[PDB]
Amino acid sequence: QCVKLNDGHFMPVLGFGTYAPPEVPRSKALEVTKLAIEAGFRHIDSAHLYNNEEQVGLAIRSKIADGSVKREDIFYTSKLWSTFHRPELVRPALENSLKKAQLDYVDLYLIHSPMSLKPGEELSPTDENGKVIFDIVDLCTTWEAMEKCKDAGLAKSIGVSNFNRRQLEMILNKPGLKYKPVCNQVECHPYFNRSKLLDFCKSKDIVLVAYSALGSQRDKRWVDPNSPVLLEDPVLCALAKKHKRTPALIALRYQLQRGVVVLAKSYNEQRIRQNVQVFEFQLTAEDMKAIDGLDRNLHYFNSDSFASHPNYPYS
Ligand SMILES: NC(=O)c1ccc[n+]([C@@H]2O[C@H](COP(=O)([O-])OP(=O)(O)OC[C@H]3O[C@@H](n4cnc5c(N)ncnc54)[C@H](OP(=O)(O)O)[C@@H]3O)[C@@H](O)[C@H]2O)c1
Ligand SMILES: O=C(O)c1cccc(S(=O)(=O)N2CCc3ccccc3C2)c1
Repeated sequence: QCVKLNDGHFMPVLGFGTYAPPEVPRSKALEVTKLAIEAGFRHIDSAHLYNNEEQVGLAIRSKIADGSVKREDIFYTSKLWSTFHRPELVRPALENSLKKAQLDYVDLYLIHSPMSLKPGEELSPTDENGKVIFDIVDLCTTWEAMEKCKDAGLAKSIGVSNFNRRQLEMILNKPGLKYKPVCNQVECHPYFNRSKLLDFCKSKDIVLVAYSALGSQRDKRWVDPNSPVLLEDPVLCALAKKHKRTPALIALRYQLQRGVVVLAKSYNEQRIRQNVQVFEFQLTAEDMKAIDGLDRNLHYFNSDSFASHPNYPYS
């Protein structure tokens, strides 16, 4: 249950989302990541940003040590945080991610966001007032440093996240390009289905990986809590009842049937296990059309600061 990437590697089509907000104790990532592997997840999505690479890495190691899986059966992703875009910072950031997870390699390393931030030790540098401080970096040079990380074998594959079509074209048309990104990891669910970007990615043999495929964690730091709750949608709920499944499973199956690799975050043992049931049923062509019709140009992620970033991907 994987897709072949444009570099010859293979990515499992269902991935586990490991992000939890800062209020969650760190020991939780370790617990739930083991649970996810135990349920059947083989793709595990982490990032510098998430401040959990130690614990995710330890969960991976634990399931290798206990005999359940081999290193090569797990697809582990991490990501370069936006304070580390300047090229000289990229390999050391990857090496630090590796040290924390205690892995020799990541299966995938992504540029987390095109919205470069001021370098330093803070995740979210802010000035005098409360304002997040931006940087300016030619992301083509960040990409070249990513290429070097694949060539050294530290990342098997390299890709990007939160890129729009123009930003993907920039890399695709870089003079001297060595490796195309294998994927673009983006917000994608039935209220923001990205069909036009999906078609573009497919035209270039770039996989679209969906985040917030279940409608996001709706944390009020990023998401308006009066936005509509994806999983309460009436159409997804009628489909769930028809198939004897749940709205979440309908949302995840949708993505698989359109050629999207889909992530699913849950820190609940029963929901983690429910989500692997996505492989157990199929939606009809008419089911897919109905879900297609939910699209409403809604990105849950919203930030007045980021909206002013020159590399803001939403316009
Ligand atoms: N590249 C980026 O910028 C970026 C952005 C966002 C996300 N991501 C990645 O994508 C992963 C997932 O996206 P996300 O964090 O926004 O969460 P999500 O997958 O959209 O999940 C949203 C909420 O759905 C709930 N849930 C999960 N399975 C369910 C089910 N079977 N039935 C009812 N509810 C269910 C979870 O709550 P519970 O824990 O209570 O189950 C979760 O908090 C992240 O963890 C991260 O790895 C990347
Ligand atoms: O990787 C994630 O799980 C995640 C969680 C919280 C924030 C971010 S972020 O700061 O990288 N960023 C995602 C892209 C985006 C787009 C529009 C508005 C806000 C954000 C936040 C990413």
